[PDB]
Amino acid sequence: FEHATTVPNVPGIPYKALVERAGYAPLNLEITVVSSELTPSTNKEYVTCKFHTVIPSPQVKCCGSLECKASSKADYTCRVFGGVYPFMWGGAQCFCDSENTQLSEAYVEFAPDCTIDHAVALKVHTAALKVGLRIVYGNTTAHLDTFVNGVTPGSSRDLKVIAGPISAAFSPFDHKVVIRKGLVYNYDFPEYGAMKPGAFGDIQASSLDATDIVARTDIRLLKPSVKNIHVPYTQAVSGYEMWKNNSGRPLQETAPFGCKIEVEPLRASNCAYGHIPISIDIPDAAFVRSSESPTILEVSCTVADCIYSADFGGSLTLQYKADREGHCPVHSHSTTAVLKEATTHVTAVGSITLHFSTSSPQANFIVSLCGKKSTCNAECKPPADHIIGEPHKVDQEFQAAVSKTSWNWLLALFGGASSLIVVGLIVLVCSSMLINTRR
Amino acid sequence: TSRNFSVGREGLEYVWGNHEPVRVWAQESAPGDPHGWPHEIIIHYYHRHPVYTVIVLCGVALAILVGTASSAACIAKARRDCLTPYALAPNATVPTALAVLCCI
Repeated sequence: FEHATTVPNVPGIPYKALVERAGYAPLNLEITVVSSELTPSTNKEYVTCKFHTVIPSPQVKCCGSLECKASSKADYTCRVFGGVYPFMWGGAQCFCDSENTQLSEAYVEFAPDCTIDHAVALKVHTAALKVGLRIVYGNTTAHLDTFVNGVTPGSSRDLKVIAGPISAAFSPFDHKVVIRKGLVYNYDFPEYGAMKPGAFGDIQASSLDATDIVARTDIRLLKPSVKNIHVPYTQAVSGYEMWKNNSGRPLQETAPFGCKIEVEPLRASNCAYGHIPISIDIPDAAFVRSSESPTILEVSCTVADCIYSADFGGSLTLQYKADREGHCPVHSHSTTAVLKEATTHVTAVGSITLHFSTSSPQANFIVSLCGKKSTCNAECKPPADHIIGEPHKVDQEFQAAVSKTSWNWLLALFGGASSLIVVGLIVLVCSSMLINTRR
Repeated sequence: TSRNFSVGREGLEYVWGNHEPVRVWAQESAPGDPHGWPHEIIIHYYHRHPVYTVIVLCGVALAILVGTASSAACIAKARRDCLTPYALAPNATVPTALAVLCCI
């Protein structure tokens, strides 16, 4: 036996409904959402950290000449210089006093502490959604997890269920994402190979222990002034350090719809947006045919005071004369007023109090007990407090957001003017007819 | 010091120091009364949709006025095309019940 409903996507808020099988006693149903997840598909571009400039020991040739080769290390640089005559602690180091060339080298590596301080660059794609539900029907409970796509069947062996699709597409992730020690940022980094000095991504590699590293750090070599021995150089600042000074705040403090951002793997947890349709198939043994339930004989709805707030601010009491003993359920029928109980215990003559919540300035709904209907009506005062710590349970539509007193005013004044013109017009056709009578 | 923030029907979340997050939601406690006189119906709904009331409450209170202006106009229409044809009998007499409106 099938049944289809819509469910709002907000955790920790039950949604109630009643399935009316033609042949048996009605059946209660409650659907709560316990946890949701949103997980995209990713792939890695490179890793980045601070660099370490290594400068080897220079080589000198006394009175010959040298020239430079080419190698594969990261940002290699080389230069040759003229007649120098250099000095160490023991004294002068060559024997021809000019024509004394000297060679200089430089390149970059990874600092030894980068195994804890690094970043990863990622590209992201379409997202998926996956939920965990709690379902009560009759006198049994069940848990399960499904994919909200539209086709994939659900879970365990007793209850068929299929969800999807979602009524809104939303992802908090942009097309390019950075990750550092558990914080997630929305950045736009250069590609693999488009290095430029002084910005993020001036040194790049595919892993922390690889052997092929590329870089561009704008290093240039100068000529020695004082004659002891050394090699001078100048360089730009590391883009990693400059980015850490202007990072901004992470994504754990900007995501809309109030989401939780967690890594390993990348996911957004417990968001609240849009509506979800659900079809469900119920086993046949859980229906109990009508000849066993109680049968009631009269009912009347008396309503006590009420408030329209975000918590349970009302009351009512019914009056029944049953025929047997049983446990038939109750239910509200209007989409602006929700109940709190599910079933009751019944006897010959008695009463029962139930609690509800509402979002309309007057209560005008119908209540069904054991299958029998009754109407309730009164007026509802506006709330006292200003701020509370709960979420609202029902939405708010334009129709029943205006009182009935206001409707009496707006109607009679409006239609009063229109009713004045129709009598103002029939007199004319009368007049003409009288003028036609005048001829 | 002290700082001021505004909340709506969806909510707000604030974090202070090394503590845990805290969440708050808003309600519908505006002055007036939706059951008293028309005098105090307006102050209620106006506050509730304030930036909308410059569309939504001033909208509906306005269309009220145009209806009663356009209506009382087109009733004078009927007086024109019916009073004038009456007196189109010069040197004659009519029922007084209508002979009282032809003079004005």
